[PDB]
Amino acid sequence: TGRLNIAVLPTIAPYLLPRVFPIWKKELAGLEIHVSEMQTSRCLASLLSGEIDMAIIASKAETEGLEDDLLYYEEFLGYVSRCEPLFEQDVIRTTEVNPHRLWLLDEGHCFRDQLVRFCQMKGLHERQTAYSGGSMEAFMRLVESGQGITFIPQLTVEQLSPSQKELVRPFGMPRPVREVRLAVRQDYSRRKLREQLIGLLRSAVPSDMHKLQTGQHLAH
Amino acid sequence: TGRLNIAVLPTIAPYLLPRVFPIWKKELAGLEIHVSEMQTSRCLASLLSGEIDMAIIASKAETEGLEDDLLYYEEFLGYVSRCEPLFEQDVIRTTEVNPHRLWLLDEGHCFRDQLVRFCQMKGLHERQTAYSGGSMEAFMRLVESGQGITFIPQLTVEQLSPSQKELVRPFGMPRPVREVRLAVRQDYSRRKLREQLIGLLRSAVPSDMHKLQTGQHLAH
Repeated sequence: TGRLNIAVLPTIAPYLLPRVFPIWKKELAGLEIHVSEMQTSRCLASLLSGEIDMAIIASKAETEGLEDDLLYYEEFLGYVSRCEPLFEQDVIRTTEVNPHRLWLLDEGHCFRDQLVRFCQMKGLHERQTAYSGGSMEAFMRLVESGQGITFIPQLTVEQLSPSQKELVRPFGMPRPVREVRLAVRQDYSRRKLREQLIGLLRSAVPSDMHKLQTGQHLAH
Repeated sequence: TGRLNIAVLPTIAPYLLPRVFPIWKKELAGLEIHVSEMQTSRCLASLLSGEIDMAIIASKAETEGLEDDLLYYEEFLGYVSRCEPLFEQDVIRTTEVNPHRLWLLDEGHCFRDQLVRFCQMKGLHERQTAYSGGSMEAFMRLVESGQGITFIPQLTVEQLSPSQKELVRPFGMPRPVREVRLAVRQDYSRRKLREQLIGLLRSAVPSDMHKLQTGQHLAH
């Protein structure tokens, strides 16, 4: 028996957890699991201090005292409003992405400038309404309403309605991907549970995602 | 026309902003606007600190130095999975809400335990997975995968697909609502702008939401 305190990114929680919860019930029976959503900073801080046992993140921790393991890769996809000129195109054209109509998550897209081609593109901050601290939910709602463009995680596609799927435009190759990883402290003394968790989370997604597929590139 | 810093709760943003942005662009041309999503605690402190000028919250500030104006009332609705006993019912029923399969938002549903019935319901924590500080999006996805019950704000409905609309269950009267309000420093110096934002934000939602209708009760 025992208890497990695990954090999860807001840009992962909605897409991954629906898949994992049923799997935990059957495999992790006898264990009380406390799930919490945090952004990366909180995750790394909580891991170190011992506030949480594990953290599901979208990047390497690269933090003294912590370590992480690959769970799966996940492509970023264009979510393009029906009002954008780019809607008539089949793929996202970097050079046609209008900086003034782009919604970027500070940490979802621009954690250490991951999608740098957009995070640091000229004209980005030139618009009436600046949006900071925004959520994927908000951004998608905006796009669906005909305002702008944003980027959504592959795992969310199967959750999308027929109408929503129409807004999806993948990238031209190479396609941007983030890495979803399970982070802990180096001295984490539950190696067997850790091992079990890694397996369960990885089994929560299609195996194809376990490895970088030709045509995909880790966004840096 | 100047700069305006305005914060909005994560539980309101995705539902209100797509409505207002189109309005602000026409009516507030020339004014620089910086929107950021914040929780109620940060909104209040940021108002008192000057970091932000306005905050769209879901409660009365009830804080020395701050005041606020009503924008509109918004119903909480049941969001029930197809697997749940309640699914065959027409409306949410206190007694028949299984605390072990309920997803509640820290501030979204239990700000000062606004929804006391559920926020303080026996067994709410008797589960395998305690979900801390989850997002509305995550809870909605969990419900859509046949996992549990949550409550969502009325303004979300119009955004839902047909399928998602099948999961909606209204409360029996009195139906619980929250109040969405605009909060400012009592000494805020831009009065005309304040009055303009109050009118504009109220024009962003159906006028029937401006007042508390029959069968509705301000949750507390």
